[PDB]
Order: sequence, then C-alpha cells, then structure tokens
Amino acid sequence: KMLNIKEYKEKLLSTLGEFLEDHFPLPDVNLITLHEMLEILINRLFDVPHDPYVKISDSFWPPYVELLLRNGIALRHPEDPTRIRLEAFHQ
Amino acid sequence: QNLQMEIKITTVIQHVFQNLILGSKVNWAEDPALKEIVLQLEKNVDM
Amino acid sequence: MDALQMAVGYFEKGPIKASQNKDKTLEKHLKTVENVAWKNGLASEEIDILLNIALSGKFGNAVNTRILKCMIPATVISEDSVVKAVSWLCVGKCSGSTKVLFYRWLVAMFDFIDRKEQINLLYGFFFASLQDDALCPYVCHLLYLLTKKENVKPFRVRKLLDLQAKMGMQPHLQALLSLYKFFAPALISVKIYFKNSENLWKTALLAVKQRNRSP
Repeated sequence: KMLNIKEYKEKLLSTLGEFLEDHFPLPDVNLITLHEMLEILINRLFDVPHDPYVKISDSFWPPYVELLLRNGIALRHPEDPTRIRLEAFHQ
Repeated sequence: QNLQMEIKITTVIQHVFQNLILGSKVNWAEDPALKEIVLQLEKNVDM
Repeated sequence: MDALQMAVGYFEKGPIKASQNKDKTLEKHLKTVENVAWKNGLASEEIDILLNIALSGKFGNAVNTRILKCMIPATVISEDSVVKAVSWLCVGKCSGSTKVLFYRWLVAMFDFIDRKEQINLLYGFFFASLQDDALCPYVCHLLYLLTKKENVKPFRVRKLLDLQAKMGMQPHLQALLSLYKFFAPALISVKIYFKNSENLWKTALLAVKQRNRSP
C-alpha cells in the first residue's frame, strides 16, 4: 500500500510540475516559480498545522497569488494581508 | 509518521492539481497525457 | 453520403462565410438532424460529434441549443463523448443557458450512457460547479444520481455544509446532503423530485427504450 501511494504521489507531482511549466510560466527583483510557491505552502501546511500562514514576499508574483486565491487553493488571513495559507483539502 | 501524512499530502496534491486544471480553462481532453491524468484524480488515497 | 452525414459534415466544417443563402442551408441541415433524432434517434458517433460541436465556441447560441435539444440516442451514448463534453465545459467558451441545458440533458440521458465510471471520475469537476448558483440545482440533481460511497470525501461534506449555510436548506441541497449522510454518517448528520427536471428529450421511442430499461 505504501509503495503504491508513493508511486502515485511521484507521478502526480511530476505531471503537475510539467503542467505548471507548460501553462503558468514566469514572465521572463528575483521571482520564484509557482512550483516553489506551492511547495512552500504545502510544507508549511503540514510542518506547522497550528499556523500554516506564510508571509508574502517580493519574490511572490502577484498574479500567482491571485491565481491561487481565485481557484480556492490559497486563503487569505482574516486580518494580516501579507499572509496566505493553503486550503486543507485533507480535512 | 510517514504513511498517514503522505496520504494527506497526496490528497492535497490531487485537489491542487484539479483546481489548477479548472482555473487554466484547458481543453484537457485534447491533451492525451492530461486526459489520462485527469482520470487518475478522484482516487481515494487511503485505499 | 446519406442525408444525415451531409449535415454532420456541414457542422464539422464550422461556421462559414457571410449569409447569402447560408441561413437556409444551416436550417435545412439542422432540420434533417432533428427529424432523424425525433423519428428514430441518432447513433453514438453522430452524437459524439454534434454534442461536442454544440458545446464548443463554434456556431451561435440558437444552433447549439437546437443541437442539444435534438441529442437523442437511438441506442446508447459513449462515455468518452461525455468526458469530452465536460472538458468543453471546462474550456469556458460555452453559454450559461447552454450549460444548464447540457446538465439537464446529462440528467435526462443518464440511463443511456454505456458506462459511468469514467464520468464518476469527473466528480470533482461536477462538484466544483456548485459555486455557480445558476447551475446549482441541476448540478445537485446530477450528483444525486452520480454519487457513490467513494465520492463522499470530508472536504466535500464541509463545503456542501457551508453552501447550505450560505443558500439555506434548499431542496436539491437537502437531497444531496441526505445522500451524503446515508453514505457517511460519521462525517455529518444530514431522490427524488427536483424542480425543472422535465424531460425535454422525451420522444416516443426514447420512452419505449426507457420502459425496456426496467426489466
């Protein structure tokens, strides 16, 4: 069961990365890829389950943040605009 | 602690991929790989 | 050719130049299709073609509406056609009334799809359309027929409860929520009549096939 889930997860991740690079590329400060942004969000969601909010820096392309917000993937902090969290789809 | 959290992470990745495919408005049936991967979603990881 | 295949090819060619006699030609082809559809029905291939042509951005809203209202199968409907139709819906260049009509058609033609497992694989795309309050009752009616036990995930239960709190205890929402409660009582406490569920595609031959569908 474990190895099956691992194969699925790795396949899903590789295909998701290829889809992101093919459909959400950077235009050309130092911006990070949407893949790295999603990785940071997913990592903070499970490393700090009591505070999954990450601060929005200048390396976050505002179109990427608005894209994640419109599609229900990212959620804004109720009071702090500089922080966004990942929607806990596992619960 | 690995298996349960990996199940949760895989569920999160499923949902994120599905929402991104929906937001991109891509005719995913035209792309064969994208089509066969879209049908891979909606699989209960805890099975 | 044959009378219908000419019309199928004409619709596959897409819209043409400015109308000198083209309105009459389009009308003749569309009338031939519906006549064949309302007499004995259409084959799976022709349906696979015309449904996805109508759900695409090609042709106006009236042509797509008439094509949808004449999508009556003579035997069965291929599930791959429905998958491509859901993809065309995801494209977004489809009219809202056309989306409502397509969901109505999917509900009415549910027992005429050969297989439904690949359609159930699109449960996420179907469920994400609950945000739209113009598609909400029809999407609920479709999910009431499509939902299995595997599709009742905790995230979906939470989102459906939030939608119930936003819209109120609507009949379609309550039916879908009762189904979810039947499948997963531990995730939440709380099939049949739905409004605007009149079968627009009920020909006589489709009626005899629906009654033969109950052995």
